[PDB]
Amino acid sequence: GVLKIVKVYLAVKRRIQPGDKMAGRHGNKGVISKINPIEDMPYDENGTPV
Amino acid sequence: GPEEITADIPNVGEAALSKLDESGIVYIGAEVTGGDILVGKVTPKGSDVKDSSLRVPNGVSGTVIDVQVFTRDGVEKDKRA
Amino acid sequence: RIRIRLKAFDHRLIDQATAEIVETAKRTGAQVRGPIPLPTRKERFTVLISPHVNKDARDQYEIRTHLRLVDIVEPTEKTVDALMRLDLAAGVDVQISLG
Amino acid sequence: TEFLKPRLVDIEQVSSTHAKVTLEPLERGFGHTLGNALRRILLSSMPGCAVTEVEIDGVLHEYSTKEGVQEDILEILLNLKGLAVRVQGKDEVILTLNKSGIGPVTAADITHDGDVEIVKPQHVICHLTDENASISMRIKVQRGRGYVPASTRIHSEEDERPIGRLLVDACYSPVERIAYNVEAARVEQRTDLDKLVIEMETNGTIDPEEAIRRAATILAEQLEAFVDLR
Amino acid sequence: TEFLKPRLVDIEQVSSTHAKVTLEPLERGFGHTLGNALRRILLSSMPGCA
Amino acid sequence: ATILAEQLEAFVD
Amino acid sequence: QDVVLGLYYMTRDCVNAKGEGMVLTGPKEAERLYRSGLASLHARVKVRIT
Amino acid sequence: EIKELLKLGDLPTSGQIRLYDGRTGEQFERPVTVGYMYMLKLNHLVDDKM
Amino acid sequence: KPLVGTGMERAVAVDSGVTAVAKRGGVVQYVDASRIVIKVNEDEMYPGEAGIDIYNLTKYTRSNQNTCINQMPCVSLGEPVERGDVLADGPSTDLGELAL
Amino acid sequence: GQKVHPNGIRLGIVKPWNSTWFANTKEFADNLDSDFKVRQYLTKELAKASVSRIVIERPAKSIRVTIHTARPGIVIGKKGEDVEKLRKVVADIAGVPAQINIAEVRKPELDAKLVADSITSQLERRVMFRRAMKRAVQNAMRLGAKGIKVEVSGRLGGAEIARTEWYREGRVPLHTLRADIDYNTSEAHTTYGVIGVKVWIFKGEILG
Repeated sequence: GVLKIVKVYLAVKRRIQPGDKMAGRHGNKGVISKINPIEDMPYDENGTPV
Repeated sequence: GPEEITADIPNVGEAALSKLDESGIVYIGAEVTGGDILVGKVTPKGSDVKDSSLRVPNGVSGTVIDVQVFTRDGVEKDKRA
Repeated sequence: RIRIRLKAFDHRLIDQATAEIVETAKRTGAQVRGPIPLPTRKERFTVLISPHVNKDARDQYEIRTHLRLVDIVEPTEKTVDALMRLDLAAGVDVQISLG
Repeated sequence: TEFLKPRLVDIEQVSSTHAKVTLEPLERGFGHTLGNALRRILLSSMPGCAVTEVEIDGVLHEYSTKEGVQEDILEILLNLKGLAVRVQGKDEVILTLNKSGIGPVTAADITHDGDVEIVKPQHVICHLTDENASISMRIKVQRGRGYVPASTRIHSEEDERPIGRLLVDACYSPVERIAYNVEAARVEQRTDLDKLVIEMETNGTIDPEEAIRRAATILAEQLEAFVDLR
Repeated sequence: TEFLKPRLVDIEQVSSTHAKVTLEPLERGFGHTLGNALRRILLSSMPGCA
Repeated sequence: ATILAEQLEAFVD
Repeated sequence: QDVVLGLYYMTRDCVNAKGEGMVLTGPKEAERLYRSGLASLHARVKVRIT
Repeated sequence: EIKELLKLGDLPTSGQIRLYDGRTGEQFERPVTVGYMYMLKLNHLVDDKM
Repeated sequence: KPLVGTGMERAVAVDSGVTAVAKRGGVVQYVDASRIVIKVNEDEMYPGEAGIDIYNLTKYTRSNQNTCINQMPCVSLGEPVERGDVLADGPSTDLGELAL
Repeated sequence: GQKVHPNGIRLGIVKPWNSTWFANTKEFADNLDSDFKVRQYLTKELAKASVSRIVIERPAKSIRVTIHTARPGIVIGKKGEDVEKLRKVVADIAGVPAQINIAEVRKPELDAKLVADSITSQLERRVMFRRAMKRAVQNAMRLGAKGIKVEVSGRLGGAEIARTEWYREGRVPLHTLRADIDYNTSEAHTTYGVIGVKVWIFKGEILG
């Protein structure tokens, strides 16, 4: 029956962006709102950003 | 008549023959997005030609990782088959 | 001392090459002599431009081979070797010569 | 106006990467101002070189696999994105890595030129297992700032490049972690002065006094718009 | 590696003791740098007599 | 602004 | 939800803080004392409001 | 045992570290909780819904 | 690798057949670009059919929900493995555990 | 034979060279020959692929080819299958290590050579030359050429008496050296004889 059978496999690589949905294991749903720079993050006194 | 797998895509100009070979179909790999052409697949009598050539959907990008073809015993040009 | 003879047809390219070489020299070693411009070879050619006959009909071409003489006074351990990995842009024939 | 001016008095290198630096003397209250301003600038806007385009021979896309290696090609591109290069003269160079034989492929196997310096001679990239396997990649190292990703650099690139060059994301900033502390200064006649102890953590490629000088010039030339015009 | 210098676009002078210095455009995460630096200096370091 | 610029006037290029 | 927590932490009081029982000539220098680091956000104080 | 394991590492026993702000450089009052939660990315991506 | 797990990650990541659990124990030859090649220890090895086990790794392919199911070898060359041990980490697995 | 070649007059200023290498009087002729060979081969191979400009560049006893083509997909084929194949043959032709790069030609209607080739093809498959010419001109204009000229000559419509016809549109300054004038030529080997196609495409003036 079917004559011309061409299947093409794309592969998109999606990163993360304002609007995706993340969640932990406990039921804490979330839509990631702002993708901040590294500088504006709350850093502890050791220097590492959260 | 039957439809055809050829790059000789009509009306549309030097924006059809690009991510493909001289005998038609997407040439594998590449940074394809939306509105591109993957498999030239259009018939004559369908100055009466058209564009059913399966393209890339709107909004998606990607890399052609694999092309499978168990087509109608004939898909070949003069020899890739 | 390392004498370096840069030769090329494009002058800008040659200049670029020379600068690069100087940079390579100057970080590792010390007291680079300098990029001294030698005379350019203007090798001219006349040819008849007709297929058959018309002798006063002529084109006069030329190839301007430019020379750059870069010298390095103190060859250190680090400096001389640095050029091995440091290849220059294409269309520039270099010619290093120590002593 | 009884103000003073600070200087970089002591610059200690705890290691080749993690290195503190003092600043002395600062006026009263200025410590957290200069520390937070230099933190924001030193984390956002520093120039550093990174891997941009990787060109492996006998490859179609980045999601394939190769003969004789461990890490797959996405793993190789991630391990190359972590690389730390320090060029001097040019702003765009092309390196070469060629190696055959059973054993891991360090970063010390890249056939360096004169003006490029690879500061991590134990950075692993591949694990070649077959002795008949080879790998010949040609890396391209640009120089910029911030974060410019593959999607935006998919049409931004003007110089029409040929097809087959894998595009790696560009993490240009060589500063990863910075903390400042406002101590009490040991001034022999003043008690109301303080020192600023900036504790940088670099990529190994940036020189800390040069980084502080560049961040200070960035801040001064940004404030010149307030100084001159109104 | 070249930075965006701004133009001071507005001094909306509300009264003789009021201003609003609209100022654009800066690099991403530089408005907070300039604003916080000027604010701390103007609060706790500007000379004067009373 | 000129207070901060003269404060940072030392180690610039 | 977030904004009522910010208000309930802001307009509250504690029996001792920085600047307990000092006197302030207006709300503008109340915010100036909070920002410079000389009083606390909840510290009971006679102000002069209009 | 969580407290005792937080004492084996050199971390504070309460689980809470004082954090500064990346914008203003000044300490958040009343120390906040920092830790490692195992967060998942669910397959409800925003550029399949737009 | 979840830092706070329950220990049931191992059983789920093995028992769902997304990882290439070794059938017969032994050493390894590790051609692996195409397939893990495991030399079998003699006690688990049949008298006839001399035999070394060649595991097929399923590289980048389509799942039912358009995600990517991919297996990566987590054992090096010349390294002992036992029966029931894992060899190739599937999608969302890290050394035989379960990393969603 | 009135006119100077538009590429040739501008090589020092606005146009660059195709073969880009240095050699002494000893090895120069040989190099040239090699270039001729490789180029010829490439033309033969990538006829169906729309190829504009082969740029040869040989440093350090190793030849670097750069193929400017409108559709890389047909020249590359499957990722690194066709290119690789090409490479070894190139090397053989040269007698040195080969390296093929493939530049993607944005806007093949504005590339002159490509246009010429297209026209030739059209002529070969028995279209009205005039209509083809019009198409060529129009398309270029649409694409954003500051101007274009095309000229076709000899045995037009199989006529006994040969003649030349040409269509210009926009501005095509040839005396102006700083003008980016992409010139190129082709030849239609028809049943009645050859039909030569010239085409000038003016991208714009360069300021330096």
